[PDB]
Amino acid sequence: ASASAFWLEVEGNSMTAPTGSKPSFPDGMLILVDPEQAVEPGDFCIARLGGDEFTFKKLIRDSGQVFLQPLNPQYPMIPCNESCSVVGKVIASQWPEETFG
Amino acid sequence: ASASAFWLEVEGNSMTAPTGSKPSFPDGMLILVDPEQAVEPGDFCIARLGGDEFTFKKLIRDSGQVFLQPLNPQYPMIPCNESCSVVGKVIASQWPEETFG
Amino acid sequence: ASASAFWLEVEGNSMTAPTGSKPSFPDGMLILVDPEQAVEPGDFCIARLGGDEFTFKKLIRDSGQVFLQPLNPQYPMIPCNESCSVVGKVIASQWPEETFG
Amino acid sequence: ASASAFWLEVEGNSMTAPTGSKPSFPDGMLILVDPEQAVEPGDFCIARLGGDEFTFKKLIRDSGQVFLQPLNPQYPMIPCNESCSVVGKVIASQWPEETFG
Repeated sequence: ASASAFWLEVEGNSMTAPTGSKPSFPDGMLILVDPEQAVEPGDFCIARLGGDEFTFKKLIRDSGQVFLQPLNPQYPMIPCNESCSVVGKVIASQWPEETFG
Repeated sequence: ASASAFWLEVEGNSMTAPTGSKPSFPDGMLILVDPEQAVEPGDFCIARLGGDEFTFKKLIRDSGQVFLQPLNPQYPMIPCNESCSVVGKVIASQWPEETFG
Repeated sequence: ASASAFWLEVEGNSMTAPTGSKPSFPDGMLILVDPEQAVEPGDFCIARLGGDEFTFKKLIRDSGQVFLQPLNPQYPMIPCNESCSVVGKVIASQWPEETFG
Repeated sequence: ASASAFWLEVEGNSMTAPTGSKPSFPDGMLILVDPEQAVEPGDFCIARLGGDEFTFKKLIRDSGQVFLQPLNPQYPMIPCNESCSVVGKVIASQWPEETFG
């Protein structure tokens, strides 16, 4: 983790995998984002979309095209082209301490 | 966390909560178990059953009895009676680093 | 594979995992069943239920109880007690040759 | 299968068909690719794209053009034009033995 890494809290159910699937990042978990670490296909990342909004997804590539893939099958895949940029690689994830008291 | 605390890998879907529920510990996650920390009602824990096997559940009380409750409604709750002992309180949970490449 | 092993064809969608999950055994695949190989928790198997009907599921154990678990979240888990018996361990699975012509 | 044929692991959900469809090649499956067997329309294959990267798709023809079609409707079809070459026909597919413990 570089000096640029920062923690974010997962929002929504787009990265919550179906029961029996892994990994899975339910709403409420914390994820560590590191801007200084490259994101390769298969890695989890934070990406910046058209409206400059941040999104937490898995970066994948198929037939030469890059997409932002959610772990929740009910959510759509997002083409990652010119208007999209990678903010950082997700390198860690844990439940906050408070979860256990 | 005491020096006796140890990490364990979650196996199975018994502690995977319904999408949207908080918290959830899907198969593959790691949990930190501290034998030296008391387990109060509502706390998560590891329990030792009569078959020298273990179970990761939430400890609850009902009708003057102790029960081990799964976060997944499809799994049955078990009475933590005589032949069942608390191993330790779960005090942390995170995805193993290998999860992120 | 012992001399007792035999092939079966997967029927139905109960062992078809959600998109993005693995393993998965869609209707139409072939599975190799070996009666002479023990089935341990976590293994795939063929079990014989009350009406003596065969079922292909994952054998699991939680809190001391055995269950037959389907990979398809929409299907129910089945308690595996006295009336249920393990026929054989599933040791291989492939698409039939005809699938590719 | 010729001596040039080789096994490859399926990566991604692009060839995972909708539940109930036949066939389907979910992430984690192995496919046997034979460079010495011609790929006819309707056959599955491996293709080499302009980015020295590969793609596992079904080869189809349309409007006098060749296309690589994914079994998962959420992934886009790609024209197999000039800069795209067929590597070999997929002639077999199975789960790796490690899948069964």
